[PDB]
Amino acid sequence: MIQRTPKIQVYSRHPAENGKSNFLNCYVSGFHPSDIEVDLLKNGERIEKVEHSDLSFSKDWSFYLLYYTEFTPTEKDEYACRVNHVTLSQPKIVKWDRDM
Amino acid sequence: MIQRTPKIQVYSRHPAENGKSNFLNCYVSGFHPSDIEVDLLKNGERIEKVEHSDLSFSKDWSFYLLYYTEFTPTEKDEYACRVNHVTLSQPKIVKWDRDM
Amino acid sequence: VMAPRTVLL
Amino acid sequence: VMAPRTVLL
Amino acid sequence: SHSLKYFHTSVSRPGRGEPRFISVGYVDDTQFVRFDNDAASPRMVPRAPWMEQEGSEYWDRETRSARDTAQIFRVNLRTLRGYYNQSEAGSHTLQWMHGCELGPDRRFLRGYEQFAYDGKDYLTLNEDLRSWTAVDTAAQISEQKSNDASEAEHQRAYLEDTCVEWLHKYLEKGKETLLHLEPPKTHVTHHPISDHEATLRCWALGFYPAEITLTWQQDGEGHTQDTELVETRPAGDGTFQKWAAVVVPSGEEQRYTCHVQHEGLPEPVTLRW
Amino acid sequence: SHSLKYFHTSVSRPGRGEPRFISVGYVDDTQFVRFDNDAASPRMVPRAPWMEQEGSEYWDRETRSARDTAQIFRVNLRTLRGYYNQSEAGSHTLQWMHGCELGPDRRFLRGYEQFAYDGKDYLTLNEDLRSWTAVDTAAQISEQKSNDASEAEHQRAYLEDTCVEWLHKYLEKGKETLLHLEPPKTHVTHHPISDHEATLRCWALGFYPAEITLTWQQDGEGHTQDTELVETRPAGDGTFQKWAAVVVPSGEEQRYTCHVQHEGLPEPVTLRW
Repeated sequence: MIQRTPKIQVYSRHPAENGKSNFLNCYVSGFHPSDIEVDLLKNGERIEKVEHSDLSFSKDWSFYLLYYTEFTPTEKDEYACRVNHVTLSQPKIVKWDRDM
Repeated sequence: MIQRTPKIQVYSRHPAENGKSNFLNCYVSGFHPSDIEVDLLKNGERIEKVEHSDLSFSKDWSFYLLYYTEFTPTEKDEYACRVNHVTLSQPKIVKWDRDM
Repeated sequence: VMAPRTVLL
Repeated sequence: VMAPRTVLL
Repeated sequence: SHSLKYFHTSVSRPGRGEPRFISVGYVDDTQFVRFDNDAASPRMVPRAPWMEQEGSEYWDRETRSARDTAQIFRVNLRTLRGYYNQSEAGSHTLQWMHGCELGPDRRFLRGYEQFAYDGKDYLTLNEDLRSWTAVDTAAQISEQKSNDASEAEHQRAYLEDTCVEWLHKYLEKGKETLLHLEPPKTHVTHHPISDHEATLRCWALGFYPAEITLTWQQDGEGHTQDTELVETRPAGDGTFQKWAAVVVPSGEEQRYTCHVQHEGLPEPVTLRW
Repeated sequence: SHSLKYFHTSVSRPGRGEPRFISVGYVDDTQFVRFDNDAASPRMVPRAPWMEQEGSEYWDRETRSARDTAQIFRVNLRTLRGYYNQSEAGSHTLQWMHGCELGPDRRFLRGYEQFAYDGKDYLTLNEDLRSWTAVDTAAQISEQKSNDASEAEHQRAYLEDTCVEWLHKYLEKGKETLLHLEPPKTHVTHHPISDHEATLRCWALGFYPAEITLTWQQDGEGHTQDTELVETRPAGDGTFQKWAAVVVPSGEEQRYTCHVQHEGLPEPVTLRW
């Protein structure tokens, strides 16, 4: 049995511009096994009604998924991705940086 | 779902001759489904330690089995086969006739 | 010997 | 189209 | 003419989990091997002494085929339960049989294969051995499914090559018994019924193979105006037996004769009493 | 160069009964269909609009293949649990992937197939497409098993004919998308760190297919000394995006240029701040 830590990346569909509708994405990959918990956050609050792609994997057998929701950026609002996996000692959180 | 009543035949391996060891056979066939109960009797008593062939069937899909035991005929002792199947309203018993 | 492959109905 | 029959391990 | 044929049977058990599965093989009228998952040894075993001198590669390989098959049938079972909208509460049966036959020329003659659910013809391999045939408006799906997967292809392979090749081997390894003919011990018995009638019973014992013919004839003529006949039965020692009776008017016993045909006889035999 | 490939995944659920099973199909970088048993509607569904004009024969047929497959995997799962002496208490994964590729000549180029258990290469179809290869001592059995059943045979058939034939069809039915090249929207961003350094980030958005190249280079010579690069990611609208950054001395920005290559570009593209 082999395990692999997921690689996280939080970002928007288009370049961020306050007041303009966009899409927030949390892209997880290179992980194994498949059981995984992903959560999108708005100022600590767990955003609801979040979709995600169909499960799939790559040549090295690791999986990858895409969670995303619709959102409208603001200078005050803070967004992040909260991910939990067996390979994680504790849920990892990475917040969105509009520059990356 | 198709059902078929078994056909019974009770007989000995060799021609019966009192005091001489032989083999008693109960041959059931042309029946379906396979769940079936066969019992060899000695003066009403259910004989034990009775073997039987491996389950099998013929061109028309019906099954056939052979139950048998070792025995020694006598003018007083009476032997019979007791068979029970779903197609039977009640267990059918046919006794051995050394002439058939 | 028995056939090496059966049928998936 | 998928593969009709997979493989029996 | 010889043949190699198997008979697989699978029976579902709701409560007892995994379905019962059994396979048995035959060469002509002799069972030679078998598999049963409810046996202490859930593996392919011999049923004829002349098999015992076979390597472990054989028994292991066969045990696999058998096991895999039990699985596929387990599936096929649920699959079918689907096709017919049946509950897991009832029991059901799936049977499969296949064989290849050799002609006098000791070469391939014909082959066959067919499935049946709850004792009813379900699917069938056609004569040409390249196409299937639903035989139940339910088998329809299963038909195409197989025709797309091209299952029919290698079944033909097995039947045409493998089956034959091995059949030969078996004939050799078991010549002593397989190719040995054993003619029937004959005799007639008299059984008075009424003051005007008696019963003549023509017997035939310990013969092999099972194919045989008994016929009652009066003064040269033919007959069965009271000819009761019983289905050929097994002796239990590898040979068979069978008898034919007829009711005759007392004092006329000499008039009737029983004719017996069997490959083990140089020529037919006639009895009289 | 194009391709048609699927990715099947099966995960055992101790307690919840039947294992989770999912299949997804792709043409190049576009997912077009999929199957998931947990789903409200357990059957093959489209994932791309250009599929919607397909008959019910198609969807039904595919739904079958999928279903059958989930079954066999369920078996394979227990089978393997056996080979490894593992308990029903733990969870396990079995994955299978296969695809066929077309060359520039728009004709068969290469095909492939391979299984993997608990994230580890297990069994593999060889290049010649006529032999398997255990890639573990456990797969040893599975190897011969397959080689006797001649599974390799029709897998090759599917890959060589069926796969191709259909790939073509898909290309037509979706030419409008699968064949339209979408070049990347480019641009650079400046991010000062100290009064002495800054970060140049070369962006590339909304492109397709995913194959692409970003290269930072100084004075026309190649570079790497501070080249952070992120894995190509999906936009979520069918296109991708990617970026490459580099740290540079304030005042020396003109010495740096970002080069971008993509099939959707008539010729490479050079960006400078």
